[PDB]
Amino acid sequence: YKAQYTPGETQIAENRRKHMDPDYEFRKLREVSDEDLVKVLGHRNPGESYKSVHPPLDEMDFEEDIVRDMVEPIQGAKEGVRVRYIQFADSMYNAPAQPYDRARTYMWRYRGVDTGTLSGRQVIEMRELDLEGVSKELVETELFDPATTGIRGATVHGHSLRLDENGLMFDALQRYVFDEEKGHVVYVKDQVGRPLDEPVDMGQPLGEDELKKITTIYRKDNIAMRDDKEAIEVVENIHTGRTLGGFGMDVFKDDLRKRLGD
Amino acid sequence: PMYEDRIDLYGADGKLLEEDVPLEAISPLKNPTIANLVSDVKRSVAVNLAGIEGSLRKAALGGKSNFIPGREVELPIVENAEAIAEKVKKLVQTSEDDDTNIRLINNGQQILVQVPTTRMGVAADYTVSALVTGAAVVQAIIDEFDVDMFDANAVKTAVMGRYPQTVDFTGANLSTLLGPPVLLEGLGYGLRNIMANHVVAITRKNTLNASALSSILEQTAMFETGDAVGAFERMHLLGLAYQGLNANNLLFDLVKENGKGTVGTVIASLVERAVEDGVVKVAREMNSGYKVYEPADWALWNAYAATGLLAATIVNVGAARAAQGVASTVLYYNDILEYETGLPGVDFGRAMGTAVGFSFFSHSIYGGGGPGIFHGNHVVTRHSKGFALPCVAAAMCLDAGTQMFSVEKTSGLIGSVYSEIDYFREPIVNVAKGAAEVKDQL
Amino acid sequence: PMYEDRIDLYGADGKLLEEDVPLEAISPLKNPTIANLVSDVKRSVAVNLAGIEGSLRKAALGGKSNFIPGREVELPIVENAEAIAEKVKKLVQTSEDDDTNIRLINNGQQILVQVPTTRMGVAADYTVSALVTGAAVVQAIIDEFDVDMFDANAVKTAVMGRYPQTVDFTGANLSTLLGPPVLLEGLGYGLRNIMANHVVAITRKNTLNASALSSILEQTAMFETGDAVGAFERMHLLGLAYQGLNANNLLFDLVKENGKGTVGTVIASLVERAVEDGVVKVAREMNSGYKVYEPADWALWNAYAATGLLAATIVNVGAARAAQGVASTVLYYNDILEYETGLPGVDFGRAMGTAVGFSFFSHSIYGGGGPGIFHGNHVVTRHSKGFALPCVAAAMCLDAGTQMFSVEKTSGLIGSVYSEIDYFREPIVNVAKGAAEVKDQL
Amino acid sequence: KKLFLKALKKKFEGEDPDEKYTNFYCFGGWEQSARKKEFTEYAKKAAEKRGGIPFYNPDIGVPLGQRKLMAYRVSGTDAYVEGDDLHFVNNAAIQQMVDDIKRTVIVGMDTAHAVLEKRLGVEVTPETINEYMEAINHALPGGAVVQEHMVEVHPGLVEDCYAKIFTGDDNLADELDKRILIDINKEFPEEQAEQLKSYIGNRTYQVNRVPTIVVRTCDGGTVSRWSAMQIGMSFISAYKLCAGEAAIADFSYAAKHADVIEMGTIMPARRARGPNEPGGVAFGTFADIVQTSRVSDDPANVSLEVIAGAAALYDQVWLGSYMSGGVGFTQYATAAYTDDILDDFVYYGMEYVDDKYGICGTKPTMDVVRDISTEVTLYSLEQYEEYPTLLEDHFGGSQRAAVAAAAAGCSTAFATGNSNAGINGWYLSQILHKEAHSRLGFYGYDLQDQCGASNSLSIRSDEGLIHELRGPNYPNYAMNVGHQPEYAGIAQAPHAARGDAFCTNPLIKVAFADKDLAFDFTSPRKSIAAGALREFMPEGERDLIIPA
Ligand code: F43
Ligand SMILES: C[C@@H](OP(=O)(O)O)[C@H](NC(=O)CCCCCCS)C(=O)O
Ligand SMILES: C[C@@H](OP(=O)(O)O)[C@H](NC(=O)CCCCCCS)C(=O)O
Ligand SMILES: O=S(=O)(O)CCS
Ligand SMILES: [K+]
Repeated sequence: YKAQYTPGETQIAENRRKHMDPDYEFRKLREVSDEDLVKVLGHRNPGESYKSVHPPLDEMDFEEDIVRDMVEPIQGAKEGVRVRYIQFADSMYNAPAQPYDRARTYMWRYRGVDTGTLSGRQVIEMRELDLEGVSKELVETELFDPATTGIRGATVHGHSLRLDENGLMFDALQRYVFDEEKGHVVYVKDQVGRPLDEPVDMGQPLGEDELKKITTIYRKDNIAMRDDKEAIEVVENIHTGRTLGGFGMDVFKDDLRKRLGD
Repeated sequence: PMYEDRIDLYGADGKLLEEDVPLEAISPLKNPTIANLVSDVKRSVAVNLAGIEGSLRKAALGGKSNFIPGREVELPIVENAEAIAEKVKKLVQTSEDDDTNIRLINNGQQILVQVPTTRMGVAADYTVSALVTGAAVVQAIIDEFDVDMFDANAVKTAVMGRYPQTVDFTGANLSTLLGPPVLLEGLGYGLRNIMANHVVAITRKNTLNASALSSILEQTAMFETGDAVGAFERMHLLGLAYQGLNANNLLFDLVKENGKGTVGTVIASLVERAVEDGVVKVAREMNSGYKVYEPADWALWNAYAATGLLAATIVNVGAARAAQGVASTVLYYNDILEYETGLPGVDFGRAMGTAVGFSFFSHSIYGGGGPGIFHGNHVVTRHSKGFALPCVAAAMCLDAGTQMFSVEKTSGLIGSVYSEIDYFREPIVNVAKGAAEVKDQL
Repeated sequence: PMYEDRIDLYGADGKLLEEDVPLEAISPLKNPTIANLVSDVKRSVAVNLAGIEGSLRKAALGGKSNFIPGREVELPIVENAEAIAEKVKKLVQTSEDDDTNIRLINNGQQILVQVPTTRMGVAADYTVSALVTGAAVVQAIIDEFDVDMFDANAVKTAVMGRYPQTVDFTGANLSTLLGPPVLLEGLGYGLRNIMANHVVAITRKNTLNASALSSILEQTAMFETGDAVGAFERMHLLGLAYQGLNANNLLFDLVKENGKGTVGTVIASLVERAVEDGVVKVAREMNSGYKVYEPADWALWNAYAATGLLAATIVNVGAARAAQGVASTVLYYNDILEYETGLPGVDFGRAMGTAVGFSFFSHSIYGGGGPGIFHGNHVVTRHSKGFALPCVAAAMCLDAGTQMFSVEKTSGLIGSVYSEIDYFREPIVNVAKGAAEVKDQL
Repeated sequence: KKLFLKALKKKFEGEDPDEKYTNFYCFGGWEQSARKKEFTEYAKKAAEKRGGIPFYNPDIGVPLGQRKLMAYRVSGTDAYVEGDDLHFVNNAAIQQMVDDIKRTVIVGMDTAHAVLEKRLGVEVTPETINEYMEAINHALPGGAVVQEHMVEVHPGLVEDCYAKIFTGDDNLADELDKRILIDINKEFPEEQAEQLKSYIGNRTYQVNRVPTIVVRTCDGGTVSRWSAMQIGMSFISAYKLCAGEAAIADFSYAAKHADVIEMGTIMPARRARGPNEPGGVAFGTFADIVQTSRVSDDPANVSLEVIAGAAALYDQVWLGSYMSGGVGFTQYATAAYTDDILDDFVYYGMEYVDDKYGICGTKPTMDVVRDISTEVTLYSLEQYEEYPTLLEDHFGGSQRAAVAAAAAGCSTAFATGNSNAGINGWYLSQILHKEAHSRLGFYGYDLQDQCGASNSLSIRSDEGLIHELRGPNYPNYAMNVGHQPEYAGIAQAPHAARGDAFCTNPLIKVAFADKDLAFDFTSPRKSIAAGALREFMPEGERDLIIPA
């Protein structure tokens, strides 16, 4: 079977498919050290061992469960590491990743995932060890524009707002600032707003023009939803199937006939 | 038989139990094991003698830090559990020959009381089992220790709590898997009122036996509510067969082939199997090359999708060994499945809708809680007609200790009391037994 | 047998039906007629086809002067009642051999649907019968007339009313003698939820058969609530036997010998008979010469007192042929009986207390209504444990047309549907038959 | 030209509406706001009364006003106010709307009159009825009529309490005291009056409005009981009955059960409430409470006014307080009645429908639902895409989803005359909205959204129900903001399009056609705006019985 990922005849639909397609490797646009990543996450200190929420799996005793033991636990779960989070706001002005886009990508590509989609934020809750592995890929690659992708665990207002004077997304807590000298976005706070001892340079914003090419949101002044008739058609098909299924009397007509038979 | 469908019943271990079984042999209306199970669910009562003794000693009456100073009563109840249990048997039974069963639990610190079906038969609803057991325990204790008339109402209060000032048994020291019908969200929701952690405790945290038990109760409830009537009946039977009872080993094999996979890979496997079996076919191709699929058999497609759903739950939550992701898993399994194919999701969107609210209310301030406390009579998770809650049961089997409201905290005593009942603990193998007993009688 | 008590069963006509019967042979736990009666009450549903058709035609949906202009649907439902009933049978039954029973009423104006006990057995409570019948009728109508998808939800609304926006079937066009358990006053009160006028309609205004049915339902409910357990069981059995089933012709003879008498003279007759039978004895004499009596047998005295109570109701209300005096009669029968003897009144004051509130709420501004709308699940008349409501049933049989909320206005349709069922209409003769069937197997 | 453009221009004064860039962090935070400065001053003055217990403090948690804090224009009005003035706790008009609905009960009089004549041998005339109506306008607000040594309610506290009467019987109506009559022929246009009377027949009803101070002290479940008690007392008084006889119990039963029309039904135990609380008020019932239908022939205008009232009732008060509480859900609601935004979308949909199908021009089919819903959703989405200050206005996805889908759903209903087609269109809009923006609403916004298509036309147990009769207790709908207010609009939409006098109940419609109500139900928008400006006088204040 060859997976389709999503319907649509425009580049926006294609960008979504590439995000979900596990054989597509994300283009790496920047470098972020493990320490800076851990620092921005704001859960622990670089250098300390992972903290547990329960004993390691082998130190616990389980009754036999064939089905359970057929599923490979992720490393963080093997070691009983606590669950932590990372959370993004994605500007509606063509941020390279978008909320349901993220969720669908994660559920195709990552294991042991808890992800919540909202209009103003998108969150992953994962074993901290595995969270850090995942998060690196989420901030180093094309899934992350330092200008239009905000890391924020609270006070998330901004995805729907106009960009600021330097083209950066609003952040009421200003966890990042614009470095005028280098033209870089620099994080001076962790994702919940605690000031960092040493700020973290996230590099240059992507161009407006680059975002238009790679974004996963439909916009009228770029590629309008109205132009993707294939996508609309399949959405309506899903809606219709649900409606007829709910009503039931026609799609289950053969089932009813037998119940009425004899 | 009414329907033409035949199925193979496979155990939780992936091995064949019973071959070539007509679908109706696992119907709640025909299967004798399911009948016995439902009967036991309604008539079985847990009595906490240690709780009664402790409550009386402190005058801790009515629960929630209620104390009534000066009304304390000191009685060696647990010490005399056998004598009390025998008197309760005499008061609860209708004859020496009936199916009354009393069993000491945790060496008499607790008691399992199973009220005879004869009493249930001439009662309107199921509250009779608690009500009669309650009266029996009260009189057994008063008679055993010759409690003074002015102290006696403290014993009643210790057993049955605040009732009748409260509409239910608030602060009581007895319980039943079903709560009072006066607390039901919807008409006929009695069997939906069992928290997922109770299901897990009852099945001793065995994954597929938990999802099976939950599915049996949910789908049987769908018969009670009239949802599994006429046009819809076959959908609910197939749902029970495939998602609940691992029909044709589909569930066991989706998990097996995705042991190191994702929700996405489970979907791919499921869709492929559905195309292979003629459950689903291409209706048309779109300009991108995207193929839009349509069901060849709507009830059967729903059953397949529902099976992939439980498999995806086991794979993604099992990978995390953290149950919080079950709501997220149920939501995006369906979301991704629909856009992968153009097909309607499980229960035509209702499993997904449920997961949306389930996600919200297990990650926010407004209500809900951890996934283990949800059930079919919950305002948040009532909306799918039997296809969502089995995922929750499976997920809590797989949690290795990430929850505050864990199975032991919420459901420990409940597990000890009811897991002895073999049909509760190992439903899959025993339902298959029942299917074999009736397949030729259809 | 458990108890040593023996009774002769007499009919409503005062003639012997069955001699030397052990008391337990009329127990709700043993008597096969009562079991069948309770089963039929739970599984029987009245479907109002004319109502459905009429509601649909005007879009009169949800009751209480609701109309939804533009959503009218015109269908010849009553004209095609036979075809619809057959489809309902197909959808409601579990096999062609089960005890499913469908019957057309008033030439198809209504349908009596009796859901198979197989469905009841695997459901938690009794709401299943209405829920399943509702779904069957909705689908039967939609299928018969090929109702448009956008009109179909009007049919559902016509049948089951405002549910689920309402907690019950508000404005529905089907009904059951028992209401939804979510509206119960007390736990286990299901069988108490039948207004007295319905009982009268069902028994076609025959006095003792109405009080008998009421007594059977109330005392059976007292087993469901756990009140008739242990120490209290015999009290409720004797209550049923004497007050409900005219045991030893005591009830019949009290009325006959006081045909031109008062409540006072009935009391004199009753007390004489109780002293004569050694049920009650003089405990001591007071300075005036007043004798204070004592029970020699408390449960049996209560049964005697309860029988005189019903006799006094029939005599006093019968003389007026106006039911409003029933509340007053129950009150002063007990009031006068106690001061006549120093004995405790019926149900140890609870029949009297019930009558005090019953009097108030049938003569004031604050609530209640006429005597015909009261039942055991009513906040006003719930308090006596089975001994008061049979008097209300008897009283409404004797009313010659003084009430605004008469049997006809409240219960006309109920008579048409349920009064054919023989165990309902003539409970006394059939309970005695059931007693004969099991008396030797005890 | 877009209907929201005027408001956007004033809200974002001196800013280029096409520019995707702006300035932040430059307003002085909360001190930019007159209302927040007022709040801070009162909080400081409160320290003394509170004995030092900490209180409102803008320096706790988030520093509000890093962006510019918006004013809002109540749609159809000239009122520009800060959002705080639209919070239900801060707006006496919203409070009075809820209380006016809560304190209203309708009771049939024919059954009582039959009791009087058949059981009590008393004759009923227009004169005795006029005497009865005078008696109850003394008794309902707490005056004695039968007993000696009664204490009474201070009339100054209950001036809003009264009873009126309406009847389908024109001859009787002509003879009743006009001071207490709701005149159907006067209050409704001729064709609507005829439609109402064709359902009502010659029956007569009284409308009892219990004192506001009573429902504030107590609850909704008090109302039908309070009504019934004083109906009882008034019959006893006006007709010289025995003050406590058997026939009186028939009055009580009629007034409390058999002949009573309540605004809302009871809740299940998990969210337990008595009758006449907002959760029990079905969408079509609320549509009938709102009175715009009889003063306007514009179907969009009638629907929009219903949605404004419903936003206040269902999201701000019911979901934002009764079922949650705290800062609450003001702007989830205001999105549906400010800045003429929803207006633009709805009027676009109506014109589209009128040109292509005609108003009520076609049978409902899935083809029609798909066509209209898709078109209107696309248009509504493109507006947020075309105007950056609009997106910054409806900054929450839930707001945008509700507003777009409301336009989609109402338009569908406008074309087909079918409310269930309407909500089916609503759900299509939502999942289409989701694919376009790769987002929808808050964490649990689309529970009912995803369940929606399948249950929209279902006929099963707790799924199938004609939309007009659905309400906040319909299971899929029991929890979440951004749906219920709009559902009230969709319930109204086909009946507005048809020119119906009512949606679900003619008696409810007539009962609120009354100028002596404090809240103006002919225009919820105008009353709410007056409350926002603190120009609305509510009922039930206690100044007469407390120190100055
Ligand atoms: C119409 C009733 C029947 C009924 O359902 N309630 C009534 C009337 C009701 C009304 C009287 C209002 C009015 O007069 O306009 C109210 C205030 C309840 C209400 N609707 O608000 C009331 N009684 Ni009543 N009712 C009372 C009482 C009483 C006492 C009065 C006996 C005497 O000798 O005066 C008697 C009952 C009895 O005899 O025991 C009584 C009966 C009655 N009570 C008789 C009228 C008797 C008469 O014609 O005078 N009430 C009382 O016993 C004191 C408390 C007093 C209540 C007012 C208060 O608490 O302030 C009032 C309680
Ligand atoms: C779910 C349930 O909460 P519990 O799970 O019972 O704590 C329910 N709350 C709600 O539905 C909150 C509704 C309003 C707040 C959310 C609006 S999106 C209630 O309080 O009865
Ligand atoms: C009986 C019952 O009334 P209904 O019979 O249900 O109309 C109940 N009223 C009351 O209990 C009245 C209590 C206060 C008035 C009497 C004070 S003695 C109630 O309104 O629910
Ligand atoms: O963030 S949540 O969706 O949980 C609540 C929004 S009010
Ligand atoms: K603040």
